[PDB]
Amino acid sequence: TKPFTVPILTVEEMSNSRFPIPLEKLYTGPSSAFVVQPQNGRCTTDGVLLGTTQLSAVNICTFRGDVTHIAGSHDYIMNLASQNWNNYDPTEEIPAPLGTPDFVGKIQGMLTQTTREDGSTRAHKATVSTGSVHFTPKLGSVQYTTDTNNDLQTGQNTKFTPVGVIQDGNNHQNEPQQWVLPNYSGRTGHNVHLAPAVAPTFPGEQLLFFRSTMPGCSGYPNMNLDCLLPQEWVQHFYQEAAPAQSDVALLRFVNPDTGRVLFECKLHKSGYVTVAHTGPHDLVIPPNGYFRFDSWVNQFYTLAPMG
Amino acid sequence: TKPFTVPILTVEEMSNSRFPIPLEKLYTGPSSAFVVQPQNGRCTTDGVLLGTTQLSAVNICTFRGDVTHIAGSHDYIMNLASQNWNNYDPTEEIPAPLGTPDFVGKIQGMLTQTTREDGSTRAHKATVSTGSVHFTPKLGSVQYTTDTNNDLQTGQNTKFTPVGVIQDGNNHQNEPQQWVLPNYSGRTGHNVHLAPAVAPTFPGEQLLFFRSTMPGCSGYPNMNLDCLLPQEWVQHFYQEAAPAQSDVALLRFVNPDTGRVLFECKLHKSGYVTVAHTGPHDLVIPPNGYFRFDSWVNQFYTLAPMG
Ligand SMILES: CC(=O)N[C@H]1C(O[C@@H]2[C@@H](O)[C@@H](CO)O[C@@H](O)[C@@H]2O[C@@H]2O[C@@H](C)[C@@H](O)[C@@H](O)[C@@H]2O)O[C@H](CO)[C@H](O)[C@@H]1O
Ligand SMILES: CC(=O)N[C@H]1C(O[C@@H]2[C@@H](O)[C@@H](CO)O[C@@H](O)[C@@H]2O[C@@H]2O[C@@H](C)[C@@H](O)[C@@H](O)[C@@H]2O)O[C@H](CO)[C@H](O)[C@@H]1O
Repeated sequence: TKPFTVPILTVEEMSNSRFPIPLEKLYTGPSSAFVVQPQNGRCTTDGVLLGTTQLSAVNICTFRGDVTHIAGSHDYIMNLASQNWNNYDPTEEIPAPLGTPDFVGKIQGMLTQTTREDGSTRAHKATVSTGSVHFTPKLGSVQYTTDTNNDLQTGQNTKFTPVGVIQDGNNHQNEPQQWVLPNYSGRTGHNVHLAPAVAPTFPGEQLLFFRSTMPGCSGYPNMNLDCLLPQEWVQHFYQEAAPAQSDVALLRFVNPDTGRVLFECKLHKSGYVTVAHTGPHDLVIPPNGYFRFDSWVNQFYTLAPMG
Repeated sequence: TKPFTVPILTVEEMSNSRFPIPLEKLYTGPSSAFVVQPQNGRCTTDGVLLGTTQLSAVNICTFRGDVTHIAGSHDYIMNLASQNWNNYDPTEEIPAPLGTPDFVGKIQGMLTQTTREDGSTRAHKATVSTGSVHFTPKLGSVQYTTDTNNDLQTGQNTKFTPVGVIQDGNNHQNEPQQWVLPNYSGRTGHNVHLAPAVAPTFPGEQLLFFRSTMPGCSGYPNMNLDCLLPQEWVQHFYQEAAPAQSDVALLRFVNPDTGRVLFECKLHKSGYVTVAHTGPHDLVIPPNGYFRFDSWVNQFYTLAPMG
């Protein structure tokens, strides 16, 4: 049978699958207080993409289409196009366009546009509030609060490039909320075709998150962003499409220098990782370490307690 | 021997290796008038990274470090850190930090910063002119023309996220110049440890470029950006590290729908692709097509003329 494997990449060599920035560290902690149901960075070890997960790390949280001004303000509405600038098909059995942001927050970036007639271009600071009723990606439209008006033509391809997140008012780090999904259709209807929610079932285990720090653009935003799988694991499983001979793949985080194993963890075929530990812990790892697939085990396997 | 392969990805599913944006099309054209020596997106089919090439598609043209204002202006100097925020080591035998931009142009983006003390964050529009004498990545410092002053503390981790390119004055599309390398050490010294220059040697052949359109942020900039290898081919070869049984791998671009071959091309072990054709041509390809490795051939192999 086609042998299953995980890429030979260190945490630092990989990318966050929920925002286009690199991974930074490994974090584990209880998650019973939240609803862990991210839509980006979801894929079976089998290579089956779930939720809004697509293959490009650079296309996460980006939007394309044309815009129309909202006279009397600095806001604009973007009628979404498919990532390759074609018509957007709402009919697809997906929660929203692949790559759409999967958390409630205010993403700040820039809108860039080119007038097809003369090669005339322009850019403007922009922010998208995914919790806004006007955040309707699934219906094909999103709204941005801009730094201007006047300069942004209609019927012209416009792109939004994400940079980071902002935060307002007291009660610091109150937003964004990485674990609260936005309403892809807004008020028009509930979310559909979602990747299931995730939770560690086996006693004594906690989810292992692949963490990054989204850049802050204003205020005191909660910049922690945890994904369940590095973007290159998604890309790799999709390429390999190796059959799961069990529902849990045993992985060992090894140090290529000392040649020794630091800890071991469970890679669930559904596409998420758990470790044996209780409490919030920032994993201390040798920069050159990487994950290695050792073997398929049953779901009743008890992992050696993580460091 | 470990069998060589190329990923099963369509052009649209892949990323440009010279700017963090997705690929868009395939372009071929004469290149004798220029010096094709890009430093990003360079890797042997063997898996040996060359030039300033690193594995993350999202880390291309990004910079990290801290800044100090240039009193009397809206400009700032950033003392560069390594991508993981550690000290930058100029001693490495590389042209510049991995991922540094490899063309002369004005890249516009945003600088983002967080005050480690309170979780205070801020962002500002910024532009880096790689042709500027102050563009000294190799020495560990770069300079940005900002939209402000006052708001940007020192001794605080600051990041630059690229968005697109700008252009000034008449003579439209005069800049940027994707084929002119910047001086990583500025005036202090010539470039070093460069990936070699590339040129089609075999008669009747032209380089095959993997093209994207960088977003324009002002003026009439030349937005064409050609890389020699998609970023995922770099990532793939690096993973596989398959030995080259010859110096040229024969590839066929196939349509998974019709099951038929569109054209064939040469993937040089040095890391670049050539096709049999003369003149500028935007390749017309079925959106689902992808490259497939068929076999190693000698360097005297004559390719069937590209469509
Ligand atoms: C956009 C702007 O005006 N920036 C100024 C500035 O402004 C800020 C504004 O967004 C108000 C709204 O209530 O909130 C402040 O928090 C925000 O400042 C930003 O966040 C704080 C936490 C710090 O990180 C600031 O450095 C950051 O800009 O005022 C400051 C000085 O008072 C600057 O002029 C800044 O460019
Ligand atoms: C930054 C700014 O002031 N933007 C304005 C604007 O300004 C432009 C400025 O950068 C001058 C400098 O000589 O060059 C212009 O080219 C640039 O305009 C920009 O490029 C042109 C080719 C068009 O694509 C413009 O839409 C684009 O902004 O003036 C315009 C109206 O005159 C707007 O107010 C814009 O926000």
